[PDB]
Amino acid sequence: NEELRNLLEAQMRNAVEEIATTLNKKLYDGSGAIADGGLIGLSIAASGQD
Amino acid sequence: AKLNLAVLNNVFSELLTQEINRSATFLGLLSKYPERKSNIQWGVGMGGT
Repeated sequence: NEELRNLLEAQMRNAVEEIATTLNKKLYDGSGAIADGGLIGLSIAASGQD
Repeated sequence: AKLNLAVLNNVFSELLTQEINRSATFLGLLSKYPERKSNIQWGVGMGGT
């Protein structure tokens, strides 16, 4: 398969596109939270929270 | 008719009627491909990162 030869470039593209799809995954729920990425998010940005 | 009642002919007519359902509908659109190998073999990707 002429996509899996250059194993650095292929895994780099999976690494960036996993940063992106966990970025909006934890964007509906941030909660501050050092383990969660540092976002505050939208579960408490659209409620009666502070 | 005591004459020619034992010497008649028994011809049929040209009326064969097909009574069986011999059809290939789903086979008729699968985009048939040739293959000269023991087994088709490809790769399936999962997640993990």
